[PDB]
Amino acid sequence: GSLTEDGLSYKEKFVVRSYEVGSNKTATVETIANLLQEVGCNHAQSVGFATTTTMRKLHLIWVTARMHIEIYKYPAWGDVVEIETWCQSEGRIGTRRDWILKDSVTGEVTGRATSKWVMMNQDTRRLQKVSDDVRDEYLVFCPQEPRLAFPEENNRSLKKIPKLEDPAQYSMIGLKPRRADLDMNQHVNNVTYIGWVLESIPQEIVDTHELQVITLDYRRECQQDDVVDSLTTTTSDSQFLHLLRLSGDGQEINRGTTLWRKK
Amino acid sequence: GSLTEDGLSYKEKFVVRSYEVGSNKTATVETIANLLQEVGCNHAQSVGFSATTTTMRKLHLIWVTARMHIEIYKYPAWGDVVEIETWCQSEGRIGTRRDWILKDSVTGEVTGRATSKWVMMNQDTRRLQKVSDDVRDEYLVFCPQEPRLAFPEENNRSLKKIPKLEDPAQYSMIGLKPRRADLDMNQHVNNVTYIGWVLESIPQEIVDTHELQVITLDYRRECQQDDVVDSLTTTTSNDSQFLHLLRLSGDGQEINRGTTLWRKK
Ligand SMILES: O=C(O)c1ccc(O)c(Cl)c1
Ligand SMILES: O=C(O)c1ccc(O)c(Cl)c1
Repeated sequence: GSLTEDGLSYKEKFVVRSYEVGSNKTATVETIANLLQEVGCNHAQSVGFATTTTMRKLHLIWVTARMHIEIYKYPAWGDVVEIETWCQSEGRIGTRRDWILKDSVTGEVTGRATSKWVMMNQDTRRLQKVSDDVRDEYLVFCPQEPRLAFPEENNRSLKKIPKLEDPAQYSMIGLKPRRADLDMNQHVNNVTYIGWVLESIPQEIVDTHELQVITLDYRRECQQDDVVDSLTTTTSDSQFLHLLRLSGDGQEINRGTTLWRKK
Repeated sequence: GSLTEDGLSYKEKFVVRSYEVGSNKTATVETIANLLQEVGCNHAQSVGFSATTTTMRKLHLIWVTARMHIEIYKYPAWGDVVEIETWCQSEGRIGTRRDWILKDSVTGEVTGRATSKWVMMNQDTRRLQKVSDDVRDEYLVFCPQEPRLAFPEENNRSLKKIPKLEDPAQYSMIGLKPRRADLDMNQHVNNVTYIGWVLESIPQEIVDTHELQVITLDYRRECQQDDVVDSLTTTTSNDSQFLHLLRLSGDGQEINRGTTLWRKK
């Protein structure tokens, strides 16, 4: 992959692997989400990083608060997918990363994504909010005019997600992270939560529908010693409301929505 | 990737990804095992397959892994390019063998090697059967004629007999369940998932002070989506060696047995 001519975005091509595809011989949403993280990490490396010099000094990190993915066409096993990604300042509230997924052969948009990231202290886990010093540092790597993957005035990526009420229609209890679910820093990586949400979707919807939209809120991180319950209720195309909480006390870790289209 | 000049082996290069590396900033053994199956599947596609021969598809027969043996001298770091060469070999009526050689693309040095035993089984009845002549003639044209072993040595680890772990186990990991991400396109539990399940019962202190050098795994029975697995480990030893057992949480039906060798960092 490489930075585009202007140096304000990054593009990478990915050949879809045999083990990255699901039952319908196309890339899973867990595979797409890994590719979005991979192209994001590579964009950061190519511009000198995801923390800045004064972020390392204050022990500050960027953490995902929201992830929103919309897939029109999943790439098949063997196909080449092109992903373009860019960052954008969103005032002192945080930062945004956006993605555009394309078929490398036809040049057609097959998917798009957006994510909200906020600043927190690595040690106390407290939201410190963006400062002017840590704004000019990476503003030089972002387009100045707004560049939104989801431009539309009041789109799905900015919708308020409510809290699922008990009893849930569907559930998947006792979900636990394994060593393969952790990153190089030993934290549960964000893709694991997406798979945990989708575990409570009934197999009949998985077999007759394809996932088109997924919005996820990140409230709290799951530790290696924590256990997760995945809850789902139909609210309708088929639409679901999702909740991830700790098996024990019921502490919320995530909430979300999924939209599914008939095959 | 592509077939080599003689058409008897296949090579592919892989750039190591950010999410494919562990705490050590190097590719996990679960990542290496995925890359070995990826290069194996691509070798099969380049020689006219979609694993099964024309005769195997007629009889509802498939190839299934009976044993996997991996030896890693140096794990590739995040961003490095790894070259993998793979080839198949007939073993008479017993089955086939798939071997791998892993190299650093920059230095050209061998950083790992692997071997695997595969037997023929009826897809429907799950009954093992010896390789017939019509099947053996169809794939021998894609395999080297002279023996080409990834592990040539006269007393190599890939052919060692693995015993059954006795209760009580020293270490354990209870309630392991496969998720939808752990299944392949045919809805079967992915072979790599068993490797991760074995390594779940390794204590965190060995993971932090040692690196995995060798892993031999036997496949006795496949785990279903509705099955629950218990992972058991006992130390049997400068190097640390373990005996592994995977069994169904309920009745205690064996699914796998193995050994791991770990060297100090
Ligand atoms: O194989 C599939 O279609 C598949 C894979 C993963 C997962 O999250 C779901 Cl809901 C389906
Ligand atoms: O991150 C690691 O070190 C790691 C990852 C997977 C795995 O199974 C083991 Cl034992 C260790």
